Amino acid sequence: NPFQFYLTRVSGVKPKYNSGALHIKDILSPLFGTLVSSAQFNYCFDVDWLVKQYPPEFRKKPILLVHGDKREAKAHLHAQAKPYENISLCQAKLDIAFGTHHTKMMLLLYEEGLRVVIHTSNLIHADWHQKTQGIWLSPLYPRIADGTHKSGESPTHFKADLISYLMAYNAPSLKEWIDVIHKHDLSETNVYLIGSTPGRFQGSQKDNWGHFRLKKLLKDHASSMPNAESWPVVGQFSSVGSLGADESKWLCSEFKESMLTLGKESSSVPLYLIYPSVENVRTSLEGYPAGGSLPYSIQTAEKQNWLHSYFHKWSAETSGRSNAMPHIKTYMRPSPDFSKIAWFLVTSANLSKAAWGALEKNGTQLMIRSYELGVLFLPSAFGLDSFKVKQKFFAGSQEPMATFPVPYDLPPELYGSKDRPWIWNIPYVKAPDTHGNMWVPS
Ligand SMILES: O=C(O)c1c[nH]c2c(NCCS(=O)(=O)F)cccc2c1=O
Repeated sequence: NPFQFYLTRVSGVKPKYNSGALHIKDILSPLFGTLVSSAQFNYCFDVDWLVKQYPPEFRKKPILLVHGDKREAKAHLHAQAKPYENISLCQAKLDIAFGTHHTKMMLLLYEEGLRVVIHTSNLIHADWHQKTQGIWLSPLYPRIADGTHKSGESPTHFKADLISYLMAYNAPSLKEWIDVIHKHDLSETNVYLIGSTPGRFQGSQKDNWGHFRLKKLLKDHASSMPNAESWPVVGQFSSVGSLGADESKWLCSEFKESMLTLGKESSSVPLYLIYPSVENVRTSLEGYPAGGSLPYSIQTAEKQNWLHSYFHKWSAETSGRSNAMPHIKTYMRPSPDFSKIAWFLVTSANLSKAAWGALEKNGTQLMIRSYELGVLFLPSAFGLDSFKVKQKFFAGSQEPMATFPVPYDLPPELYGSKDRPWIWNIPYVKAPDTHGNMWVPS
């Protein structure tokens, strides 16, 4: 299949729904390459667990952990890694308040070449156990021969763009990986990189990151169609930031405006936001503990009740994952009848100004707090004008190269009048979950 978009394996669903899913043990398998060295970019790490996911024969190969922890949290991570002499750490600089290192990425250097994995899971058991998570697997990139001068660049500029993303860390351990990437041929890559890095971006640098990066790509490499105002926008996420006192402050002004962009010419566009309801969480495979990874706080939520009228339930019969709570984040542009999509993005970025960027300085500066990373699937990069939506995620479509595996159900279903968004720091004691328990936080 052209897209190489996968979900993680879910313990408890029928094998039909894990056939073609990937566990981390599969990604690190010798079948994928003979590992020489790896970098694991992430947010949360269980290092004992992580090393056990590598094949025994690869467990002493160098590992770089790229994280954002400071102070006591950083000390804890170093203490976790100290028993393993092959593990190095890179603390990503976070010089803007309330920023985090959320990017989930593996760089896998093999004897045979290089692989890049951009995904949505933390490196802890629970993130790969019963959650809906997304993975993009790069091709096996071969090495460029000694003395050969070629770019190794793709039509999507992915090689230079990934190097640019790494350069933003200004980190010596990552300069080594930049030099590795320089030595490999990434020309087969058919996705566009969409990253966020912390900073204040003006002028040309405005278009490098966050939602302005998405806007630039959609302007340059998608085409607008008639009735485009009728093509909805869908955002699907596991956490929500403080978006302001009403939709005009950020959500429908700059954010929706970037996501509505198509082509270079110049709103009624429906906006569907997908986020688990309390009932979604309660009846999930994990029960209420799934809400431990859906960190929407009551303090934030009570300031923006206007937002919840956009909320749609999690439903994923197409991939057998309605009870596997989402930690994947996705954004896409379906047709009015949801049979086609103009593009699809899988990313670590939740629905937050910190992740996507917020305009400052009279619209001249995009301020981003966090590191985020995703990949964008555009029909033009596959020789197509649109993608047909795959009807069943794990089935055999009549044209796999034209048919994109959307992992949850369309059309999204609006919350009912009795539904509420999952808010993780208030109690739920009216009905027990699938393990017989209530939710009593703090
Ligand atoms: O990007 C990610 O993978 C994630 C980032 N942060 C998370 C938090 N954040 C701390 C509470 S917070 O109120 O300070 F946001 C709690 C639970 C899960 C995640 C998570 O899964």
